[PDB]
Amino acid sequence: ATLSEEEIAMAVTAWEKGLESLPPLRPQQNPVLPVAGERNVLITSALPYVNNVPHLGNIIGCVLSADVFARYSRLRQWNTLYLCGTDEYGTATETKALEEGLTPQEICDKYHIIHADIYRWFNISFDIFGRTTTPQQTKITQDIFQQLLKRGFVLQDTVEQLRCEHCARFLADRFVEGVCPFCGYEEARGDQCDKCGKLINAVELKKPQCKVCRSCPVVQSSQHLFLDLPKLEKRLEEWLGRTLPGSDWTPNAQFITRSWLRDGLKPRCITRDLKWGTPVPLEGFEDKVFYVWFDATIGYLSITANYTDQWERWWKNPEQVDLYQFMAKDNVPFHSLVFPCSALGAEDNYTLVSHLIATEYLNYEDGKFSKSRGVGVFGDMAQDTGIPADIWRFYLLYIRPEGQDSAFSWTDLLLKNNSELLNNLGNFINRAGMFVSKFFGGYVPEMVLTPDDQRLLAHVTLELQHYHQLLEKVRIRDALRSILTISRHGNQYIQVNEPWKRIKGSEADRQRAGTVTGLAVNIAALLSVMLQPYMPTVSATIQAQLQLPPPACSILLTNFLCTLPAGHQIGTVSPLFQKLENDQIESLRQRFGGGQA
Ligand SMILES: [Zn+2]
Ligand SMILES: [Zn+2]
Repeated sequence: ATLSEEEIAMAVTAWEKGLESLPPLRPQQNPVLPVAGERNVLITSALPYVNNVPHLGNIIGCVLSADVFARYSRLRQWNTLYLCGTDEYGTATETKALEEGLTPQEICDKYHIIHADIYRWFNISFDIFGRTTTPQQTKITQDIFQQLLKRGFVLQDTVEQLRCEHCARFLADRFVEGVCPFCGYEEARGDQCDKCGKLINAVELKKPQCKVCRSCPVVQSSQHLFLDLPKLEKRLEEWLGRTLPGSDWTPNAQFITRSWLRDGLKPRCITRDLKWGTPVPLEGFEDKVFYVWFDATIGYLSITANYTDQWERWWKNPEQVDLYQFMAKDNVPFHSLVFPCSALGAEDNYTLVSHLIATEYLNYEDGKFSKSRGVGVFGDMAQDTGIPADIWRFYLLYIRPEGQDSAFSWTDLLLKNNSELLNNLGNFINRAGMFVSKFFGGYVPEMVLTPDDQRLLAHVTLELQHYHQLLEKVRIRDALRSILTISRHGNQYIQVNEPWKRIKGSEADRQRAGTVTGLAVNIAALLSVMLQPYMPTVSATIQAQLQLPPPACSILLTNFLCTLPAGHQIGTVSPLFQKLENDQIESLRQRFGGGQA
């Protein structure tokens, strides 16, 4: 395409300015804390439930999406804190621990390691990967509760529940049978009678029976606490009306939030009759814990608290901190309604989310991931495929479900690997490094820019600015395509100039070959940095092959610079990517298809 004279002029000028356009990068901090006058970016990924092995769908929607923005944020020299951790409390944990013959603490410890190992293999750059089963979780949850309680946002009511005294617990509708009080059907459930269709309350059943021990449950009244959401609806919508417009909340999250408010919020129970949970500091609640519906989102705070006692500088500092929250759309109500209401009702100057990033679902082939049916790739099986992490990262991010659902496809993975990585991105960077190493003893040639060279340079800068424009608004999927667009321009540039041929010609031809070569390898250097949020290992590999200086590796400016000036010596080059074969892929497809085992 055609650009203005000034656009080209500005691009060339910035490019020639070279390495000292780079600011002397600040030394890393631990713990990372907000700096006044600078941008401070707080990033959370939704806390995965601990006792389920995560699959690719879980990873792309949360930890991997958050990782890309986190890495980009650091390249922009923003003070970045990316945190996550395992969600561990609840009835599900008690049930699963029983099935595995372990204590709740035991099975949680076991599966936390599994999560941590999986995310470590996928190279997720957490600043903290924590847990919700800590004393700080208890302290911070109880504090927020007290603040809400003393401001009249907590209700207390009695609820009639069936209780199996033999099993010593309150029964869910699932585990209750009885006679229908409407038609006399003898096998009615606690939730509904399948004979007459009537939706009932389990407490209304005649001759109720526990499905487990077959004894007779009794109706007992138990005390529960409720969060008074209707009273908080006003201050919540004030905040939303103030922060939603002009934000980068994903459209699906915005619709979901508004749709809940249209129906009107109701008081929600925040207590449960469990043992495994955060204790409630109130009289008569010694055998009750906080419902994970309420305190799971507080986990973000306690995880940060275990990281630094200065955690309030992040989570109680809205004027300084921009919070990004990544999740799948199911988690949206807890992040757009529940915690904001709790925080706003606490009146403790809490940092609320500025940009809620919610994805749609990643499906597997023509259906769902399923552990029970053995369908789909789960996080712990990825390592065993012979396909490295960055390849998984590339494909998942290439098909990241942003506007609509996406589907993992083995055929598509092979096709996009061979076409975009091998025949495009890899083919450019391989040739750029090869030409330097083969024709110039590993030294970057002198670059004498022709008008055509200046055009390409300017095109690269404009696409780079497009890349920034997108990722600034968390347009992950499209920013990856900007990278591939640059390498596409680069391949076209190399192919039309044929430097590997001209190098065998006149001294004029040889100078052209040198210019093309040096310019190409500088584009290769830029790509390595742009690629870092997406494929961190490949990024490091390229930078090692080109011996790109560390300050150039850790910052991405909005202009295309000459990071590899003439005379710079590169290392030893080697093909970046391996092709994927039909035999290899069909074997993997059959393995995770469900037709086996
Ligand atoms: Zn009935
Ligand atoms: Zn029972």
